[PDB]
Order: sequence, then C-alpha cells, then structure tokens
Amino acid sequence: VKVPRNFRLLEELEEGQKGVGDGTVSWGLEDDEDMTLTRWTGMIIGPPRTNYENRIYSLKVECGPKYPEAPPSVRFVTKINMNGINNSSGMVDARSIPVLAKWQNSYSIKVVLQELRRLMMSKENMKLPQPPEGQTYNN
Amino acid sequence: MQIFVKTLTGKTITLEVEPSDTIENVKAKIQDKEGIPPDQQRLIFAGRQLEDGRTLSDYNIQKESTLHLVLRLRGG
Repeated sequence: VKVPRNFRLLEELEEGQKGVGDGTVSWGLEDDEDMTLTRWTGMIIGPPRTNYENRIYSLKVECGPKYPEAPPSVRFVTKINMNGINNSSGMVDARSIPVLAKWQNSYSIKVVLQELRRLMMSKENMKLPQPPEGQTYNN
Repeated sequence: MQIFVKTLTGKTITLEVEPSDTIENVKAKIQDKEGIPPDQQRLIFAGRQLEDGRTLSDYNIQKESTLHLVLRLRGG
C-alpha cells in the first residue's frame, strides 16, 4: 500500500470536508464507503457576475498510485463550457490547466479546484455560453 | 456541540446545536444571531449541498466542523 498516498489523501479528506483554502470550494469521498481513496468528488460554486453565476459544478477526481507526485485524473460531471474541458466526456486537459501541466508534488486536489474556479473568472471562459443547467456528461 | 459556520465572506460563527437538530432550525438560529434570512442560506459540506428538512446526523456532521454558508442570491 502506498503509505504517502494513503496518508496524504486522508489529510486532504479533512481539508475537503472543512472546505479549507479559498472557501468557495469543497471536495471529499464520493462513495464514502470506498476507503481506497481513489474516488473523490469535487464541487465548485460558480462565481457570481459570470456565466457560471450560481452554478454548482460537480467534478470527479481519481488520485493514482503516483499521487501526489503525479497529476490525478480530473473530469467534470455537469455540462460546462470552459477551455480545456471536453464537451462529450467533460474530461479536463492537463496541458490546458497551468497546475496540471506544471504539476508539483506540493499541490493537492484543493489547488486544482481553486485553479479551475480561478480560470472560470478569466475573460476567455467567463463569457462562454453555457448549456442548459442540470445536464450531465453521464446519466 | 459547537460547530463553525463559515460564510463565503470569511466570517466564522460558532453554533451550539445537537446532531438531532434540523438544518431548517440551524438556519433559524443563524438568522437570530447573525440576521441572515434562512431563505438565502445554502450549506455546503463534504463537497455536496445540504438540505433543509434533514438533521446534522444525516450528513454525519460532528463537532468543530467548519460548515460553508453559501449565500443563495434570490432576486437580483
């Protein structure tokens, strides 16, 4: 068992539950029963005055065995029109997101969600026409 | 138990409630001490949205938990 991975994920679980960091971000175990810590859920509260205003976006994060040395798998569940996000799967691209492209072991899921929300406030995304709220890439 | 209700504004208030208490009542208590209308109160925990007609035990909320109070802008 990956001692650092398990230990780190257990710590990030706390930060996710308490929503520490920026404040407008939260995450945690999606299944909850799955203590392997390989199924994380992320929630980003859309910033007001933008096209994501009052839009609660949900994401899915999967931390591999190389975590946190290697970048985890992050994808959107709710339909969102943002640069770097696939329109069919909702999968986020690594080279498109600064923190994913230039990932560091000092990063965390917290930083990822915060960065994504930060990029949502960017001019290139804040004015992107969003599809009907409620539509998901699956189910 | 003492819980920490932190609003997106930054302010963190302490609430003395029991797990058997409903969020609908929790909001009312916040409305009494802070003055924030329950209608525009939206609690976020464990990366998910909480309901009104549910108890703190419904989301497994314990003591010293920093809940997130997201203002639900209604009319603007």
